[PDB]
Amino acid sequence: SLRSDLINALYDENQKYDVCGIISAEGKIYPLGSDTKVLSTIFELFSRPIINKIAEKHGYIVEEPKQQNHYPDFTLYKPSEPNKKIAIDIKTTYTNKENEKIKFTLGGYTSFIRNNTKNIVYPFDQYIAHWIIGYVYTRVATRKSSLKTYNINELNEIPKPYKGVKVFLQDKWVIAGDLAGSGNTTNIGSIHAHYKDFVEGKGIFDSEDEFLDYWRNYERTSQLRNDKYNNISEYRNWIYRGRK
Amino acid sequence: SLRSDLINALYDENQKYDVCGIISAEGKIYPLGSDTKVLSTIFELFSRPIINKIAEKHGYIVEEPKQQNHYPDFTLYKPSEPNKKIAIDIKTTYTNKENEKIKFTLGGYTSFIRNNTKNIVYPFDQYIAHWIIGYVYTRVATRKSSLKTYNINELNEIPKPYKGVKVFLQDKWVIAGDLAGSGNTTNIGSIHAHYKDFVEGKGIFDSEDEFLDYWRNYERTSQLRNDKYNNISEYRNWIYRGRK
Repeated sequence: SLRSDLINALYDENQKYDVCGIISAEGKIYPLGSDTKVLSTIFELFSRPIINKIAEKHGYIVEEPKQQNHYPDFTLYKPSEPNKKIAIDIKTTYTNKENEKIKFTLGGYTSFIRNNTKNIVYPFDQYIAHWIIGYVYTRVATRKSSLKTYNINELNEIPKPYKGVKVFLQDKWVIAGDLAGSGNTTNIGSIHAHYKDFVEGKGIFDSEDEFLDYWRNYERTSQLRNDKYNNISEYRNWIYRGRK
Repeated sequence: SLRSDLINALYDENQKYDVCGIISAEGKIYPLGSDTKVLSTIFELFSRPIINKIAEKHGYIVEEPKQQNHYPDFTLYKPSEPNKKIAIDIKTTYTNKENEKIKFTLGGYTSFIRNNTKNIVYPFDQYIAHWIIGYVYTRVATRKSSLKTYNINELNEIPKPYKGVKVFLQDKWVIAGDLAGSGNTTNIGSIHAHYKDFVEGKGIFDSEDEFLDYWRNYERTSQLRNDKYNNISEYRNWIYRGRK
């Protein structure tokens, strides 16, 4: 399937996203420097080509936004069947210590989840799947500035800002959580756990349906949140009480 | 001076470096693609050290947001006068044709500019200057996600995302426009001019104060309409009408 293939695509064998730095035309190697901003972009970069090969393999068409801040990262569809579209959003995170609990941001809960055509590539209803390709890496210190160039012969002498990279493929609704993320609170926070659970799929929600519901009724205001539910628990109650 | 050494160090270093890829510990080199997404992170990488070397040169302390969604990129200050700070943000854009109008985005008008202490590294009232380092690269064909791997002996074969890079250093207010940004839309867009006009500081605001007033009183419109002002003329008019 399109899924399995793509999964094998990022796993085991040969993938090793062991980047060192930026290479110049003269051949000078610039190190990455300490910063998430850089690292996630590189991951997105490694992704593109993988995604475009498993898709084409299965006759799909990959489509990337053009407009700013529009969901999702990659769109995949067969012209003949506009309603069976697929969505893929690349997510990146990092842990301080290797093996700690990771946590992501899954995008907003007040745009295309609430309004079919809001800030998304194609109407929400045309998508059947919403996958998440997550990248996890252990930060290696922060150091500082550079200006130090290296050569091909100093490859192994180059300082990497990260360690043990992991990736996974999962359904958006499966690893999503009940709390809005920090910074925005306009955006869905993921489950908070060990990488393994992502891959295992151990979630909070019962189905993609429960996911959407919780998220559509989530009161955007603190106290108002006290009104309905503040989490999967008070969400269940509210349910039992009459959706009021 | 600071401003001078700075732009001079930008001219010499941000001309020569013609980067073509990302190199790994295996010696593999993945192309870059002309995406503003990857080129801009690259431009910031390059900028870091030169900004530091020059500040240190003049006795300034350099600070970066510990938070990611914060302004500005770099905070410069002289301990001798801790209340006069300088803000430097790095901006990047591309051009499809040499000598053609370009444009940039300059951050949002809704946080610090409006409330002095939101999303900003230090209270807005402490900065005596907000500079903008602008980078313009000359865009080239977007073939395929040719993430084909190349080796060190094939650098000259590696397709570059771009051929050309100009840079300039200017005052924020001086290159600011009266409309919002592309997709972000909640962002201040710059004037829509020619590179030279950037360098020359040929904008539309009469002064820095006219610039804050315009941006502070700007109304959020899902669609223009506005019974206030949508541009410079309208705004100028509005002032003469009592700022109703």
